[PDB]
This record gives sequence, structure tokens and C-alpha cells, in this order.
Amino acid sequence: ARKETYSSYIYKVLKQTHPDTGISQKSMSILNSFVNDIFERIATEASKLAAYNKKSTISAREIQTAVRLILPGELAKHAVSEGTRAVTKYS
Amino acid sequence: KPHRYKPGTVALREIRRFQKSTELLIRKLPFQRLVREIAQDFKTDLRFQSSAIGALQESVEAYLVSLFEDTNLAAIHAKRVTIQKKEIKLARRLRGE
Amino acid sequence: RDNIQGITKPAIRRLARRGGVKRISGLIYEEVRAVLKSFLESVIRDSVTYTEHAKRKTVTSLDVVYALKRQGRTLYGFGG
Amino acid sequence: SRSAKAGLTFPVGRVHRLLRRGNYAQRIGSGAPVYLTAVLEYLAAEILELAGNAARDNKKTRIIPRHLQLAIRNDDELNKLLGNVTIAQGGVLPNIHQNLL
DNA sequence: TGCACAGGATGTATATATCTGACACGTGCCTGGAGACTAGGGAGTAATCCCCTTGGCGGTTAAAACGCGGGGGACAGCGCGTACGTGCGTTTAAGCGGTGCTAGAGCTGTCTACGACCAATTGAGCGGCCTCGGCACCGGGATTCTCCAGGGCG
DNA sequence: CGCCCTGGAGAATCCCGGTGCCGAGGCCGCTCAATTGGTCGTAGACAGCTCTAGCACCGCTTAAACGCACGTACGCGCTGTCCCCCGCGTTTTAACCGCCAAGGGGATTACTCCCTAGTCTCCAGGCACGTGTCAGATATATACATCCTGTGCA
Repeated sequence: ARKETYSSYIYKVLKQTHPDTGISQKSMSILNSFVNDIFERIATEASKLAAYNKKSTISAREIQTAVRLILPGELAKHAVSEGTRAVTKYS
Repeated sequence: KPHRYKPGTVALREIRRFQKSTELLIRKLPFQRLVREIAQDFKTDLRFQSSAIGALQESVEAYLVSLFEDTNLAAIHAKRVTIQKKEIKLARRLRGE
Repeated sequence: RDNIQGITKPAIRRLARRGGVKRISGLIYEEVRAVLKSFLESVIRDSVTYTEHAKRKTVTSLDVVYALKRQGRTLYGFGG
Repeated sequence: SRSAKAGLTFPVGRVHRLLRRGNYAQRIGSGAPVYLTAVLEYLAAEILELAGNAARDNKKTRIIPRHLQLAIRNDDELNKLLGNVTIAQGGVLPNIHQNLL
């Protein structure tokens, strides 16, 4: 059987930050649970926010305002900054 | 002359010893027979995996430690060193339970 | 028969040491035991609910984690 | 993949298909998965650097759950973000009351 | 006779070959990446109307604000004793190494109910309205309910 | 000489009419998504088969639990102190209306294009998995290295 995880990506970002210190398997599972939880957080908040506007479409606007309202001003500020930078650079 | 510590000295070094240890403070068999005992009157003839027991015991220990911290602060609000039965009810009901 | 007594008094004393408690009274060991007796029911009940809904005779880790998910505790680690 | 041209790490296709099969809405935009991968990569990078320095303090080249526990608890935004999260094998903080001294 | 010595008979850290565990590298089948068609859902505009303001005089009322007495309740001081803190020896039982099983967990074809998708009717449910009987507020009067002064009692 | 118990007094409350007031519901006009049927293709339950960790168990091997004995010190009860906020009367302001009438911009409703992505399709490649290899921890030769013993001596 097969399964999906963030392992390789967490290791690559680890090499992008501190390419020395390693990560234990259990801590990697904790990070997998964290990202998997925040995914349902932002996704569900985007679903309810999309339901409040009487719209069937979820765009980057819903993710931007949702991330703003569900996160502290620092994390929402930098998250919206780098997020809009990556999206505007992508399109 | 025997060597004896004054009352209250061993409590501090016990706090230092246990606060540095991440091990579980409850034995496996009593918690096993306890969980099975609670599961007897719910659904008869069940099975418990080798896992998920350390999750119940882990959440019970980690939650009960925080309950002992909040209850400890409740005992400090009364200006004493002793935890009392009313402190557990105060710090319990005041958490929304 | 009476497995709730399986928790020893020195165990409750050690759990009090984890919480920073110095001196402990007598009834603490009974009260903490009762609170545990209620907690294990409040969890294990939902754990049996999900297991009965999943058509299984064995309780897994996803059942416990998903059982603590709806209560807001969100237990990480095993069965994430 | 479109993650390299946009300067990302996590795949955009897995998040886009996951949002499609996640039963969220009828229509899904093309910028939403890129935005979500950007936010998730930022938060993951924050946890990785904070837990990394937390591992640097104890002079260990591997990350134990205690390093991540202290890394999340010592930060105000992370403690306020998740206050109900229980970390396994993370222990507690060395909090000692002053009146007991 | 009392004594120093030359060598065996045991230890002991020291150095060498050996046993798990985890990082590191080389694959190929279910994933993603991307190209084209449809189209209805999103961006944009034209009235609109509708309750929401603009600015400030006065007169008067009900609510906010201040001021003092002191009464009782928060609060410091201090003695008591029994209730846990601390220290021993003695026991029951979990940890752990190892074992024989199985019965339930777990991945895969069939088809078949059976629910997703789409015209036609309508009637039950929603906008509009206009009343009166229940509701809002207060007098009348009885009833209880607390506050204060002897005095019979210490 | 000063305190429980009783009696007088006062006022706060309860409850029962008594009449003006307004929105709950009824009634109507209306009108639109539910209902009924047909089509269609599709995932879920039924086996099917398999395979693998949980189950029940047995026996060393320590190691926390426990019983108790002492003890000392803080929780607790009691007492004196004093000061701070409640109860009440007097001062001071917030808000309503009267005058004396006008507009104003922002969500709403309706209309109107237009283009981003669902859907279908095929091509490719990448990370979960198997294997190579060193790091660390392990167990054992070993060259001396410290008592013990013949053992010969002055």
C-alpha cells in the first residue's frame, strides 16, 4: 500500500534553513500533523467564508482574508506578504 | 547522629527530577485493566490495539499535570503550600467544566 | 473488579510533582482518582461510538485521535 | 511543476486536487493552492527554524519533540495560535513559582 | 632464624574485530503538467430610495457625581497538634526475553439498487395588511418584614 | 452594672383589579422551488482471499509499593485592630424635546457582457521503496601488572 506525507519537503526546507541539524521521525510526524491540521483550518474557514458571500467559488481572496482573520497580525502580515508575492510572481 | 533532611527539602529535588523526565508515571498493566474495565460495560468482547493506549495515558498524564498546575495556582491564591479538595473543584469548574 | 485502585498514591504524588505541588492533602488522591474515572468514560465512550460506526471489533489509534478531535483537545503524535 | 517557477516547495497539484476532492465549494481558483502552499511553507519554515535553534541550544544535531515543544511554547504567536494542542514526548516548561522558594 | 628475590597466578585497562541503526543513493506506476472546448458564474454599470444626518440655541427632568458616619468585616499576631514530610526494611508484580495461534484487519472483482441530472405542475409557503385581546403600568389594600427601644434578666 | 427577649413601629412586597395600547396572527395575493417521472452510469455492499500484529502465556529480574515510626510545622482557631466602602443627603450634568427643514451616499435590484476553469484527454516523472554503506555501541585478545609462593640466602 502507499501513503502520502510531507517528509521530503520538510527535509528540503530544513536544508534551506539549517542544512546541518537533522529531524527525528516522531518530530516529523508531529510536523505532518501540524500541516495537516492547518490545512483543514484554512480550508474550512475558506469554506465558511465562501458560504457567507453566497458564492460557490473559492479564490485567493478568501484565502487572504481567511489567513488574516485566523492568524495573529504578525503571522497574517508576513503570510499575506510572501503569499501575495508568490502568487503575483506566479501569474 | 543520623542524617535527616528537614521537611520540604526532598520535594524540590523531586520537582527537579520529574520535571526533567518525559517518561510516563503510570504503569502499563493497571491502566490496561482500567481501560478494559471501562470498556466492559460499554461494548462486550472488544479488542485494544498495542497502540492508542499510550495516547489515552499520554493525554491523561499531560492533561492532569496542567490540572495540577492550575490547581496549584489556586492553592497559592489561598496563601498556603497545600493543595486541598476545594482547590481541585475551583480550578476545575473555573475552566468551564 | 475494582481496577480504578490500580493507580498508586505515589503515582499521584509524582503527577503532583510534575505540576509543581509541594505539600499534598489526603483527599487529593481520591478526588484525582474520581476525575480520572469520569474522564476515561468521557473519552472511551466516543472511542466506542466511532468503533461501532466503523464496523470493527478492535479499537485503533485513529479512533482515539478522532475521538479527541471533536472535543477540541486534538491529540498529536500517535495516530496523527 | 509550477512550484519551482513560483519559488515554492510543496506541490500545487496535490493541494489543488485535495481541495477539489475535499468537498469545499463547486468552483476553485488557480491562485488559491499557490497561496495556501506559500502560507504553509512559511509556517513550516518558521517551525523548522525555531525548533532548529531550540536544538542548537541543547547542543544536539537532531530535533527531539522537547525542542519543538519549548520552541512553540516560548513564542507568543505560536502559543496563542495553538493553545489546546497536546504534544507527545514534549514535556513541560521549567516553571518554578517564586513563593515556593 | 629473619629476610629479600625471582618467577608464577591472577586483573585490568587497553586495543581490535564485530553487531544494529540510520543516513544515503538508484528505481518505475500512479500521481502531476499541460493542451483544447464549453459557459455560466463573476466583474461592471444604471437608477434608486431610504433611512440616516447637519448645527445649535433654550427648558426641564432623571441620572450621574460628591461628601460624610461608622459598622462591621478584612486583616495582622499568635499558640496548638495532628497530618503529612522524611527515612528505613519488606513484598508483589511489572519489564522484558521468548512462543504458539488466530481472527480480525486489509486490498480487490460484480452488479445493482439507486441516487445524480433534467422537463412539467402547483400549492404550500412568503410579502402585505389590519385588526382586538392579551399586555403594560399603576392604585387599593392586606401582608410580611426588618429596625429600634426597654427590662427582665443576667 | 450592662445583654437576650419582647413589643412597638415602619416600610417593602404580594396580589388583585382597571383601562389604554400595539403587534400576533389571520387573511389574501401571489409565485417559485418541491414533486413526479424518466434516464444514466456508478460507488457500496458481498464475498474472496490473505496476512499479520494482537492474544494469551511462561518464567527470570529487578524495582517501585507498602507498612510503619518519628516529627515538626503550618492549617486552623481565636483575638484585637482599624479603616473603607455602604447608606443617604445634597450638587451637577446628559439627554429629551421645540424651532425650523433640507438633502445624501451606499446597499439593492436589475441588466449586461466575457473569460477562467470544469471536463476531457494523453504524456511524462518522482517520491515510496529496496539496497549500500558508515557511525556508534558491543564484546573480546593482550601486554603488562599486582599478590602469592617457592626459595635461596648471612
